[PDB]
Amino acid sequence: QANQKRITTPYMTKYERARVLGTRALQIAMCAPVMVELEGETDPLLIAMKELKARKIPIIIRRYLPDGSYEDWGVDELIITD
Amino acid sequence: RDGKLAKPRQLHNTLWGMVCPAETPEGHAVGLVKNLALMAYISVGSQPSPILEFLEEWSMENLEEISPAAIADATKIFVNGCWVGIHKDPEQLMNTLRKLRRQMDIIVSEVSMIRDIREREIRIYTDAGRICRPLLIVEKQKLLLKKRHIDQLKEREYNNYSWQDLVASGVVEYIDTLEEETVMLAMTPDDLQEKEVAYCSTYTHCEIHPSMILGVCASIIPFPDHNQSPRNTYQSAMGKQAMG
Amino acid sequence: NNELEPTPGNTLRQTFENQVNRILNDARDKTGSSAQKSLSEYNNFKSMVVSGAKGSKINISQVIAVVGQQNVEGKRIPFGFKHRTLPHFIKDDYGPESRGFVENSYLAGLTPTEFFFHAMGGREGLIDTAVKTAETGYIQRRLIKSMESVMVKYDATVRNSINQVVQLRYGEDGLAGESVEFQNLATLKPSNKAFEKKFRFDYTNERALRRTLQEDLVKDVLSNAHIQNELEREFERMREDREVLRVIFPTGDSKVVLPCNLLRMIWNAQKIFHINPRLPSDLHPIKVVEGVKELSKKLVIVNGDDPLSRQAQENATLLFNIHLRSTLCSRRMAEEFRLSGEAFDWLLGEIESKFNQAIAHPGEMVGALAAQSLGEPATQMTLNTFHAKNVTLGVPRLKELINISKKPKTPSLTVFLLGQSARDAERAKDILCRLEHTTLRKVTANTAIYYDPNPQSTVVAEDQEWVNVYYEMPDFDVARISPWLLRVELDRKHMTDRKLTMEQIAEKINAGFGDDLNCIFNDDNAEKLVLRIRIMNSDENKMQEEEEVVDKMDDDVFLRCIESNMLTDMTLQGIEQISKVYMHLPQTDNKKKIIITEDGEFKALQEWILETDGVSLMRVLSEKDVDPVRTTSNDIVEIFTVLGIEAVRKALERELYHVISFDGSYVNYRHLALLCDTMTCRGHLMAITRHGVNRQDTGPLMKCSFEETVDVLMEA
Amino acid sequence: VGIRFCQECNNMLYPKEDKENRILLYACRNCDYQQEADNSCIYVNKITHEVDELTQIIADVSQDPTLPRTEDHPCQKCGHKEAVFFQSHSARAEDAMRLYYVCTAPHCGHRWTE
Amino acid sequence: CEQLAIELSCRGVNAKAYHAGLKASERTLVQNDWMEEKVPVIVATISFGMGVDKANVRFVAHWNIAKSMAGYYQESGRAGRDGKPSWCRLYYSRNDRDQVSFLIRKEVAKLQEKRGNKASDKATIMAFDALVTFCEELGCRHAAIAKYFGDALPACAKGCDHCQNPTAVRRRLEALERSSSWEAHKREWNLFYQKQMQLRKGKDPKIEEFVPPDENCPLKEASSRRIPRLTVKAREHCLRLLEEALSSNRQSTRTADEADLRAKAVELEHETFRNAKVANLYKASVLKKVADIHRASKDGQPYDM
Amino acid sequence: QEKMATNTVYVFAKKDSKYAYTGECRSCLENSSRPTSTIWVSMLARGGQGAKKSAIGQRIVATLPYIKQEVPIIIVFRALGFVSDRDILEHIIYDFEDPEMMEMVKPSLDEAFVIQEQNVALNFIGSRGAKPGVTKEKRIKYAKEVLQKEMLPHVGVSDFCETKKAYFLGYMVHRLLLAALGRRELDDRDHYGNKRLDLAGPLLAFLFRGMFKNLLKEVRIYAQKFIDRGKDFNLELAIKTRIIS
Amino acid sequence: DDEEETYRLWKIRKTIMQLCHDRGYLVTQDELDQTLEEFKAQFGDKPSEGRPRRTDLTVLVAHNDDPTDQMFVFFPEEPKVGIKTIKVYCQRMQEENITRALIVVQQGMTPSAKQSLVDMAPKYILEQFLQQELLINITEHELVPEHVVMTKEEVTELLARYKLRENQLPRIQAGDPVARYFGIKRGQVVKIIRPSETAGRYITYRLVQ
Amino acid sequence: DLCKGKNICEHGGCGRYQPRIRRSGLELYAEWKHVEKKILLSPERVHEIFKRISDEECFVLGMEPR
DNA sequence: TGAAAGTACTTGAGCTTAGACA
RNA sequence: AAAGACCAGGC
DNA sequence: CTCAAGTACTTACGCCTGGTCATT
Ligand SMILES: [Zn+2]
Ligand SMILES: [Zn+2]
Ligand SMILES: [Zn+2]
Repeated sequence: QANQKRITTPYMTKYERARVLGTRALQIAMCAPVMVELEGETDPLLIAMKELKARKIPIIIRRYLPDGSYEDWGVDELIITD
Repeated sequence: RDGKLAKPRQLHNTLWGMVCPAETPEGHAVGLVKNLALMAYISVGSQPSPILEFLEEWSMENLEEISPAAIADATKIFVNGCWVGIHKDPEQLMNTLRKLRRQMDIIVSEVSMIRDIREREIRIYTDAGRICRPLLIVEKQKLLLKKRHIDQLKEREYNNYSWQDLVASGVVEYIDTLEEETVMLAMTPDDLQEKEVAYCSTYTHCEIHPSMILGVCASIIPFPDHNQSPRNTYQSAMGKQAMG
Repeated sequence: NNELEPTPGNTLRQTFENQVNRILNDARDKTGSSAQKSLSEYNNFKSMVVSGAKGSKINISQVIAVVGQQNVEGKRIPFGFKHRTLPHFIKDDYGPESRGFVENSYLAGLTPTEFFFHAMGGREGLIDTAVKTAETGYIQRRLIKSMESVMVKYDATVRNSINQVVQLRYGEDGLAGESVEFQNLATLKPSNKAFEKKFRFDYTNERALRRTLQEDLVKDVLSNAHIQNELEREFERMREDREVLRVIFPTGDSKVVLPCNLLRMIWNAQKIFHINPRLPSDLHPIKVVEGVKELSKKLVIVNGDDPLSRQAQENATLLFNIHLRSTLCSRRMAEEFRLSGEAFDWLLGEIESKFNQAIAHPGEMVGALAAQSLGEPATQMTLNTFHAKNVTLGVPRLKELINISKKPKTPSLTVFLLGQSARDAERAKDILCRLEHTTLRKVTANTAIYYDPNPQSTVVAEDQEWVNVYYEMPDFDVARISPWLLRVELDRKHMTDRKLTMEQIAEKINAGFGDDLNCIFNDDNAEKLVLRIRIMNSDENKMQEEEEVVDKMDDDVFLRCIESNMLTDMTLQGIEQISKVYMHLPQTDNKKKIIITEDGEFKALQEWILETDGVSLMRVLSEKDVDPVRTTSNDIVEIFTVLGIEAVRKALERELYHVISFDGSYVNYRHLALLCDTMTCRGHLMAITRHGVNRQDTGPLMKCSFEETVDVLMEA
Repeated sequence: VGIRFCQECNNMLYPKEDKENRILLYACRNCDYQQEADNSCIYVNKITHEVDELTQIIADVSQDPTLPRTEDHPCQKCGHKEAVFFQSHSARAEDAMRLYYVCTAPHCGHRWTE
Repeated sequence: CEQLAIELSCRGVNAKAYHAGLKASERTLVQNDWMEEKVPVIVATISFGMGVDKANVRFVAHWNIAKSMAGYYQESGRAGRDGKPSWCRLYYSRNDRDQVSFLIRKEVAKLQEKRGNKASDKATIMAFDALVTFCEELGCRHAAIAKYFGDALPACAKGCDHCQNPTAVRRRLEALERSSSWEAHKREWNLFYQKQMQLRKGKDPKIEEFVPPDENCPLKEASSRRIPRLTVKAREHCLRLLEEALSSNRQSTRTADEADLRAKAVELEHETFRNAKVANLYKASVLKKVADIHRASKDGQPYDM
Repeated sequence: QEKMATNTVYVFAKKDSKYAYTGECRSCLENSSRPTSTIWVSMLARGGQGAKKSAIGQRIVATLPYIKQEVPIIIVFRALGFVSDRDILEHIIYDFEDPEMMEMVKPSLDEAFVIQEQNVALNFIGSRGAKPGVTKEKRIKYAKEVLQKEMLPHVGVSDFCETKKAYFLGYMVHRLLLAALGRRELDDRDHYGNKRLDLAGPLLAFLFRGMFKNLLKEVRIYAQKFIDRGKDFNLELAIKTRIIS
Repeated sequence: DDEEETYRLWKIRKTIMQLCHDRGYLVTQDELDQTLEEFKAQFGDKPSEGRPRRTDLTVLVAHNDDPTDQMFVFFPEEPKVGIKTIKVYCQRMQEENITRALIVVQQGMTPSAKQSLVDMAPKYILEQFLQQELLINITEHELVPEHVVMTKEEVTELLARYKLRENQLPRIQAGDPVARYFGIKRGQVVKIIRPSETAGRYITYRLVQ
Repeated sequence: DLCKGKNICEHGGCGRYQPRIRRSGLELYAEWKHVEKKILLSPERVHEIFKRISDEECFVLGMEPR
């Protein structure tokens, strides 16, 4: 669907957060560039967690509606519950 | 074991003294695998030839000679399930049968005699597989175990006097489950035989010791009557797993 | 000596056992209380019990005072032998020692008979434990296999794999079951006077305002009529909410489950901001009203500006909005909570944040969660539940509900009474007799077939006094009548227990058999109740018999067949399929009548209700003086055939709640609702078995994974 | 109430109506035997089944050592102090916990209910 | 008709039907084309008493028994209009006659209800009973036919089951008796009971003869039929009993006189008749009131209304 | 190994079964041969089929081994040589002064009205066997052999034991009627007096009986194979110890 | 007795008027709440051989939206309805131009009667109601929630809102007692309003098929 | 359910009748009433019967021809 | 030695009825 | 050393 | 052309440890 008329909770679900963090950490562990500045951090999990806290993860979530349509939500657009 | 029927698995009243109440496996085999009590003995089997000959020699009536009008008052006689005839004086017949079993003249102690008074049937079983345990015989309110028997049993070494001679003296008696039906037992003589506020006076047998109801594994439990029955069962199961 | 009068609905043995068990239970309870009252504060059993770490009060009772009565299959120890428990006891000994009551405690040690009875009780417990196995595992597997694909989609609608709508919102409110807690409405079940005293915000006093509200705000509240009008509008809206609650919650149950604890959060706001209740507050009540109105808009379960969306949102948040307006009332804020402006703003922000956190996350697999949350208590439910009016409970009842059993083991039906029948016991007995199926054999002392060639001969001597008068009026005396007589004796106790009279019996006989039967009976003055029945033949020729022996069915054996039909199929009173009806005054609030008095309070009325063994709902509801609204039955299929499918949804919900909450355990309403909906949503009653899970139009791979495998794939 | 057997082939008799004399007859169906009926009743069915258990109680029951016995209730015939008592000892006995007493001592065999 | 036609066609025998809510147009064919061998076999109930009695009628079978000997012979006469030996067969069963009679009864009933008692009322019954006996009797079929017509009894040979085997047909008749002696059960019991008691009713049910009250009936609503089989004689006898009870109470209570007792008894009898529905219940209530009056007299107080 | 005691009469009642009360007796002959042949004697619930039981306790029905379906008890009694009803009743009812027992036996006597000869009763039983005999005498012989040998073998097997068989069958019916009247409680299946234990002795005996029978069968097979030549025979090569061992 | 039959007739008539009112047909208030005494006085007490012969108990009502369609209720006097009764009833329907009618059957119907009922779908629709089924108003039961029949416009709005196809909705069988109460045919949608202990009010839509 | 009650085949030609098919273990018996009876319905005969079913008829039968 | 509950198949009953008005 | 059967046992 | 009255037919059961055994 378009950027307007999006119907979905703006809060990011726990499942979306979990999969986004896992995928990002896998990417960072594959030497993907890191958006946020790290300070002596070698474990991709916590680096991805701090990216998520910094709204810098370069992933948009493809939310499939039951009718077959979909909505695109950037990670920064979604507000983290935690 | 997969069957969800719970009735066969339950502990029946008939298991007293013959099968251990506590010792049983836990799982799909609960209540279906039973361990034997300390005093329980399985009937080995015997030919009912002498019993039939004695009964014929003891009057009674063979089935071909009954008048069907005279069978209602008489009491039917069963030997190993076979209907061999009727008898008109159950008292003396049962008394003589018990006396013979006590003296082991014609009927071995393994054979059992049952008198169903209300239904007028007398059943004698000599077949194998019957479960039975020894019990002391009580005449009036006194045991037949006297001081001389115990004195001789203390002397059991180099006396050639053993349990078999005690059985042959008519003091102890082997009673199966369906003969236990017609018997009246007491816990201990020094408690239930002496006169008190009248509860019963027709005690015909007395238990050797009530702790004989337990099996092998359950007999190792110290103070098992102070325990919850599930804990006694758990210990009876775990005792087989104890190392030594 | 037969002085024991049997209680109604119970036999002599049943009431004797009930009285003995009552005495033994009273003794055990008294001994346990006596033992516990003697425990010193240093006693470690008492320490464990009061701490709740392990053990119970009955554990201490069995340790010290009395082990208690031992039961097998819910009854005292049975007579395994010929009317005796053990060979050591006399026959027909029903005393506490013979039937299993254990006088000794574990510390004292059990007697050998008591030891064996305790062994039997422990064997029963062990059998139950080893059975708490395959069948409850089967319940778990069947439930989830029915629910494994049910999911909350991204529009928050709960749908299965086919995208069919199971629930529009999860749990009917769209909230996750983790963050919700128990709360009290505080607007349900106060008196009208107390409701106004607590929620009106009376500004006329002008002195209490100066004490609760700041001096500056008092003049603003008093002077401005807009403030007063808006506050009165708020109170009117709260009264409407109170009426809505009283419609929603009969029985006056104020304990409700809601996302955020408003009272605890108000208290947190008090502590955080150092709120002093002794001082007047600076919080303007109109600011409270506006804050509540604005906050209610940001709590969104249904997203949309459509009127349908507006109504769906209002319904989804209705209960929580009512509670929010109740707790955040202006008078409550000014009187109890004393919150300040910053505290109130923080409270609104916290409410919004907590409610937003409580919203169910799309993608949550609520089907499997509900199935596992419903089957988990089944591993704690009594398999062989025993606990008259016997009702199947626990795992067997759960199997009956889940499998949609055509024939329940204990199908019952509760009856409520409208008029004076509810209050007066005589009319209650009248309704009970009109509902309980009574055949002739239930009221006949004995039946005899006599041969009476002449009716005035009267081979029975006692009848000659009264048969002659019926046999003297024109005709009906001799000729064209069967010489074979069917004489029936009626039991007076049964005759008057049902308030039945001979004329109604004769009317039923005439209706069943027509005028071709001659029915003669005594009067109520006679000490013994008799009824004479003959056969009437109109054949006046009676020559050569015309060889009627082809199927003549001679009058003797014909009368025998007629007597059998009378005794088995006369259905004198009540309706068939109703074996017996129990009548009692319920002391439990759920079965009592609750009304709203003139003061608006909830009063629970004590009225007679009827419970039946066997069920026929359509005719029971049609009977007079039977409440057509509140009369329900526990069996589910008949409600489907009678009251529809939504009634089945509600009734199945209630039955599942009863079978789960009977032990005292609690399960969130969302899982019960999800299961009941997934069963009653295709339009018919979908049982949770291979017959109904595979009847859905799902994928063959879905069906093959569950109990059918090869056959489903073969068909596909 | 009871049945009567044939006198010729020793079979079972059945009730038969006499059309001429209007008298109840029992005629065997396997032969031509016929006998007059005295009781004039055919079928008796006691639904309450209140048959006195004293007839079904056997005197030798007093020999039972497992049965309780009391000194309080004497016999009515011989006045013997000793008596053995027991309950209905039967199923389908409606609701009855009453006691049945049998007098001990030989040749008495008396049964009474209180 | 449809069931036998379908079963016979499935069994091979080219069957068909005459009536079935169809129409002359929708059967003219079935019928005509039956003469010209286009349709070999056609079934009907009573719709074949006409329609060109042809020549080559090979057989006439009765799946169910006819309505009478006259009816059976008039069906069977639609055959044998040649030298063709046409063995006409009748299928019989106890269940069938049972049904036929039950409806012949229902017909006779309705007829009498909307008419009076005629010779035909019993004529139909005894004709059907003659048919039953003929299918149940033992002997030559031609002899029974002649006996029913009163003609000379023919000692026929090779013309009926009786003359073929002197013990096989007897064995079949004996086995008929041995075939059956004496929520699904309710209808079975009702049918068995009504069928058995129809045997008790027998022939010529009739017997209504409701005699009107003669001249001076002291009965309110005397000419009433609300209670069946409550002829006026029974009613004024019950009133006689009521007046006797009232006179006994008058003697035992010493009230005014019996002149008002006449109207009092008429009122009591009318009230009892109104409260009652059937003769037996009416008598029960009448003597119940009499017993109540006697009890009141025994106690001593006057029997107030 | 646990098992029901053989040769004992038991009465049980199933809830939903066609039989209201079922009496059975698992009978074995002195342990000598055959495992067990069980005979059932039962009463049929409550209901008829248009010409039968419509009253107090109904017809008693016997279930013989190797008979395809039920057979009425009185017919079985007549097949034992007791044609007159009074003899059958005397074997069944021991005291004629009891009318309740007599009325309970009443419906069963009605069914056996038609059959009044021992030979026709045997034909009735013979026609209900595993395979109906082609001729009447074969059926009669088969039914007589079944009753004599394979029905209640513990009572007797040889010839004139038919009177003892009749007495024991009457006892079974009497126990069934006593249970129906409630004068005796139904036997409980868990009563250990009704249970026998097969120890090493009986178990190995059951094994060895069949194994030695198979050894004899193999000896016979080897003999018949080796005697068709007619030369001679030697046993030592005809016995395989491998089968038993 | 006869008084019991009079009570049955009064209860059945009252339930029929409530049913007609719930279907949108014009029913006067006094017709809804008719006392037993008022009914007995109006229709003449005893039905057995009395004034109310179960004919003249017929109810003629018209819809609130338009009076043309009307609606008409039948009380056959026959214990079972055959072809002739339904045919004469249909003849009356055609003469009176009415299209919708009910049948209140005593015990049951012949299967030719049911075949004739299902014969004419478009011309005249006839719904068979048992005598026992109408002795109570199932909609007044506490278990039965409030059912509302939605028009095609409301169904279209509902489907467009949730982007739902018809087959994706929960279903309710046409043989459901509540569905029969409102005389609903296959394809319609019912709006169910029931209270809840978590939300307070919940609305469910069930497709009729 | 609808097609089981039609014992005759009209529409189209082939006005001959239809036998009942019974299964005894793995054997199918084309039980003719009266037209040879109890002919062993060989799987070859059933294959020949099914091979001539048109695609439209089998699609109507519920099984997609492709 | 007991022992379980729902569902997919077959089969086999079982029913008043004929004329002359559109 | 694969695949079965049986037995015993733990939670 | 039913439908209630029967007969076959099908179900299942949490994980883990080990031992033996006959056949392949
Ligand atoms: Zn005779
Ligand atoms: Zn005495
Ligand atoms: Zn064809």
